[PDB]
Amino acid sequence: ENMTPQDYIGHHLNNLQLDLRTFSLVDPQNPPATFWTINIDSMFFSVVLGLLFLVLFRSVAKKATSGVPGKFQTAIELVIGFVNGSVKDMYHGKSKLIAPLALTIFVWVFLMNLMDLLPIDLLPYIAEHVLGLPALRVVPSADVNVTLSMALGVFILILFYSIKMKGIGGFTKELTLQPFNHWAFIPVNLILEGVSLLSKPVSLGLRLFGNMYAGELIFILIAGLLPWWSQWILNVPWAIFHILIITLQAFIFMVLTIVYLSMASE
Amino acid sequence: MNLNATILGQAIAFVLFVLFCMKYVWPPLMAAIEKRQKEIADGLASAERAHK
Amino acid sequence: MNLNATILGQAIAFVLFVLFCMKYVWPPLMAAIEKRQKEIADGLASAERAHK
Amino acid sequence: TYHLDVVSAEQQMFSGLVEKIQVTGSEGELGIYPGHAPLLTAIKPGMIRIVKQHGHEEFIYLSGGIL
Amino acid sequence: NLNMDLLYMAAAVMMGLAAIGAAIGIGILGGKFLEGAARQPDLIPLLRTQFFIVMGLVDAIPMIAVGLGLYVMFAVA
Amino acid sequence: NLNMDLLYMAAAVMMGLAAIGAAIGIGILGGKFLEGAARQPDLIPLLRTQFFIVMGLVDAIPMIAVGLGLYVMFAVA
Amino acid sequence: NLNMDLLYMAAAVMMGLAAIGAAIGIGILGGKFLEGAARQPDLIPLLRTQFFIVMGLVDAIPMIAVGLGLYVMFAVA
Amino acid sequence: NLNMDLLYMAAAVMMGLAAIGAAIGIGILGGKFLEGAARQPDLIPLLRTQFFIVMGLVDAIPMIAVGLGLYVMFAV
Amino acid sequence: NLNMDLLYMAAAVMMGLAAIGAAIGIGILGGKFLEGAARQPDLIPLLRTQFFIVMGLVDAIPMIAVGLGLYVMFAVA
Amino acid sequence: NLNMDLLYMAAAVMMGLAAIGAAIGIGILGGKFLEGAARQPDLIPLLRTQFFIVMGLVDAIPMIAVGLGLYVMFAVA
Amino acid sequence: NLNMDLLYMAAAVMMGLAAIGAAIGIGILGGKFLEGAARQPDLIPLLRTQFFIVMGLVDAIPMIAVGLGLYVMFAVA
Amino acid sequence: NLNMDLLYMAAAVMMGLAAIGAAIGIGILGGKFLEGAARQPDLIPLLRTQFFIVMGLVDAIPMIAVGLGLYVMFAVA
Amino acid sequence: NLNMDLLYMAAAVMMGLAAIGAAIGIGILGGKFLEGAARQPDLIPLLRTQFFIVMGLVDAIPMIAVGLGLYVMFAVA
Amino acid sequence: NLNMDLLYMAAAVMMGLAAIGAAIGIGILGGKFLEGAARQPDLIPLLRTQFFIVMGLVDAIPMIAVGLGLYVMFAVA
Repeated sequence: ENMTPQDYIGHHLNNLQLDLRTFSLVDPQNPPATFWTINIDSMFFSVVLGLLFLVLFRSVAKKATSGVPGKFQTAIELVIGFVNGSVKDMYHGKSKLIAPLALTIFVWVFLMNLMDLLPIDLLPYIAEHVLGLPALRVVPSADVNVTLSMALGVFILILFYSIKMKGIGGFTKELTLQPFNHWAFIPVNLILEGVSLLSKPVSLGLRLFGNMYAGELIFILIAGLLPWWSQWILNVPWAIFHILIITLQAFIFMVLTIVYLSMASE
Repeated sequence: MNLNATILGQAIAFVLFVLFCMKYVWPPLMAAIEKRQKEIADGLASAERAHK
Repeated sequence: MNLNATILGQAIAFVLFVLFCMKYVWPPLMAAIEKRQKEIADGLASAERAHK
Repeated sequence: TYHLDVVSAEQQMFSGLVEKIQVTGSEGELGIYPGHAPLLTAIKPGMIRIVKQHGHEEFIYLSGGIL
Repeated sequence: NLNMDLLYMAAAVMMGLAAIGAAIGIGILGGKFLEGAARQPDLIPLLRTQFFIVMGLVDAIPMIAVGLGLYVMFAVA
Repeated sequence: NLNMDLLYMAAAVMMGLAAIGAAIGIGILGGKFLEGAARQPDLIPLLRTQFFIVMGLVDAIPMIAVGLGLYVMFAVA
Repeated sequence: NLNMDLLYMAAAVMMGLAAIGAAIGIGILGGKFLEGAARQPDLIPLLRTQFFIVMGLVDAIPMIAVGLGLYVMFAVA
Repeated sequence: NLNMDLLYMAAAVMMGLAAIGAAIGIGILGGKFLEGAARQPDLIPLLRTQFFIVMGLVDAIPMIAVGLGLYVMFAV
Repeated sequence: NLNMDLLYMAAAVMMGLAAIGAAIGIGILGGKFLEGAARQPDLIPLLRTQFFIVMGLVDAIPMIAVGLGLYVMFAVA
Repeated sequence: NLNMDLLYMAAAVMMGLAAIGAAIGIGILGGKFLEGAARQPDLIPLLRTQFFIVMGLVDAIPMIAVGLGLYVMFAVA
Repeated sequence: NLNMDLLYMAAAVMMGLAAIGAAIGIGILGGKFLEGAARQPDLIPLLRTQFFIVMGLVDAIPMIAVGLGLYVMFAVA
Repeated sequence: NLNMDLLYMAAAVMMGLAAIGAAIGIGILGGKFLEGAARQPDLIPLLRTQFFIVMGLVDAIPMIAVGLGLYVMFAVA
Repeated sequence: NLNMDLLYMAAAVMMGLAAIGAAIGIGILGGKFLEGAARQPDLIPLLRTQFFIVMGLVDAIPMIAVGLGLYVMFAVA
Repeated sequence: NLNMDLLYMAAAVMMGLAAIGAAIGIGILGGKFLEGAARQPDLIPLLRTQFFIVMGLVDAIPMIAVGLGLYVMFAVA
């Protein structure tokens, strides 16, 4: 098994896709050209959590009593408290959509990041040596496509709220007048506001992507370079630090989503 | 990196999980907590109404 | 090089990673849940005894 | 114009409406025009200039105090 | 690999600049948070909430900078 | 050809500089928001409102530069 | 050849500098605006009016430079 | 040949440094202007009178630089 | 020959900027830590906890810069 | 041709750096002039006629670098 | 040959940057420490105690930038 | 003829830095002087004295650099 | 040339960056020392002693480059 | 000889950085000196003493670079 450090660290970049056109698993050595090649490792594994989310919340929501709650119910109410105490501070419009939307984003993004705290090679090890197939990486958040998909979705919601809540007549007045509120500036104002709009989803997604990709790649490094008995001294502190980041990314994403949506709807 | 149609695929699962939680989970727990709050608020309120 | 050594280093790292959590992370997280449980026992009982 | 008071533990010393005043604040000379933002400072012993409305400049001697 | 050696300078410029920017931005913001806390310790949790609320904006570009610099360093190069 | 060797550097700079700019700008702008909050809490909703109003105008040129940098690094290169 | 790429290097330097300038300038300006508001929120609209009046002056030169970036990248090309 | 592009680098240097200078300077100056205005809100007209006067001094050298950069790019 | 120079030049710039960013950010922050300490000294250890919790997020990116820097010196020579 | 072009770049570094010096230097100095102004609207003439003096010191060296930069670009060419 | 003799530029960059990072960083940090003393002269040695703690974090990166520069000085070149 | 044209780049990288240093130093110092005067109008002359006496030390090493720059650009050129 | 003389260049870089570092790192702390003195006219000696302590703590790491540039010029070149 | 221009450049660099550093540091320190003087005018000679004292450290490093620059510009070049 001639894995060199420079090579082992290169293999880790590779997803296990399947050609949409030809139902072919795309082999790592040659990457086919097309837009029709699903990343299977970050998609099924992403909805793994999409399901383990509902199935871990639905299994209380029906059961609860407003009396003294159990410990699991105590944690669930603590998380609903965090979320709702956040949302109530900044969105005054009572539109139902924003309230459970933040819950999904927070919990789901936290779960996506959480996978990365397990050692890197182990899931690929099992998934290749038993199931044979040529590739595996296990952090949905470290695939740009998921992040920019969520960004595009919230971007749709932004524009919808802008329409519904102040219409095209307000939307156009804003995009034309701001910031200077006079005709002589407008042809420049028109570019600025669209740029700002596009930046919101762009930044929202790319912040998370970069954070998690860079956090993963450190573990990718040390597990192949240092003398294997020593790797703990620089794998451990990094994870110790990393937990704070995976949580903060979910928090930031949730709160900025709330903020921008409120900013459009109010 | 080279973008992929998965950016289109993932959005569907996202919106589906939103559609589900939105109705199957949230109002349920909203009631499950609001009821617990109201039952205490009303207890102390009625007790003040008694003392007055 | 050798593959099997990498799993060994990863295990040595992972156990030392978890050990600190279960003595410095989870105890506070569960302590907050105990705080909430105590609170809600307080908030309900202290209104039932006002019903009394 | 704004409404100025100069008072002491014992007796009042001025009351009425003013345009500006100039005061040798503890940290530096200072001048108050209407609408001045809230402020609080000690002042050094010395004169202060009142210009009563219609512009009737006046001088008062203060042995210290707080503004 | 003259072409390749410019890439490992490009990643260096990108992420060095991102490092300075993010580090100093967070330093300033956290400094103001610290003095605010020292004024009002019993506000500390709310001010931490707000510190994390805004800090997410200081990283908006510098992470994108890592997002592309490291990508080039390991997918283009 | 030689084009591959310069563009991945030009974009690198074009975006690292915007990183520095936006990072320092937002750090400074948020510092005063935190000090004001710690000074007079419960005005936090109003401070946050007009903070976000202003902050939107700080991102303009940095984000334009980021966009054009990417438009070069891939669509041109 | 170089008569293409060095144009992009010039565009990168020009827009990077313009971005740092506009961002940090408006960050300082907005910071002082914020604390001014915090000390008395009832003036806010007047301060905002003067804030815009000045933030216009800030941008005059950066917005020249940014546009010249495009004149380079799409007319000299 | 080198005569064409390098000149525009010589332009962008001046152009960008002028943007830096003007932006940061007007920033500082307007920051103090806004704090002074929030102090004495009713004297805004006089403060603005003096503000524009002092400001006119700041853009001088940056405006020289940009005037020359325009030549370097367009005329040559 | 020329190939193996730019790796060390890249590490040089990358880690010098990492050092600048880290030192300046955390000096700024520690200045406010010491301000608060000298203003509410019985409060020190709490504010030191908060200082470390800020410092973590400050040092998040510079240390990745250090890692990616030494990568170029010892993982790719 | 060879002996001409770099002179354009020599003038640039001078007239560029000279701008930043004079703009910020007059920027800071102008600020404190306004800081004093609001404390004492009555001394606004006396300070004005004080601003102009030291304002002459700051802009001394920059105006050297402007003339000499012009010398190279038009008198040396 | 060019490489080893040029690598000495790398250390000059790498450690020259760290020099100012550490120098300005603690320059700020010490500046606050002195004022805590000038306000609480009956509190200095406590403030000095904590000063030493944080003062380590400031240069912690400059340490390796310097040491790695010395590795280039002698070991690499 | 390179050793001729390059000396103007040398003169630039002397004069521009000298100019920036002088302008920044004198702007800072004159700002402190100006606000001092704005507070203590009677002490204008007494402070003016000290301003000149102190500025005399700032102007010392910019004048060295500008002298050497004039030497290079004319006395040898 | 490139074997012998570029060693002078890198040492000039070392002893220029460290020249920035010493000047600013000391100026900041010295200004805080002076303002503390003006606040506490009785404590000049105490404060100056603490200042010299932290002064040496500052200048330690620049002085590395201070010696190193000379060694390069006169022992390596 | 095609590498005397490199020695002109190295000297110009080291001296320009020394000029920036020394000017700015002395400016800061003198600014605080004038503030203190404006507060306690009957202390100006006592603080002016210390201003002369600490000021030396603000230039003790830069003057090294200045002397080396003169040396190379006339003794070597």
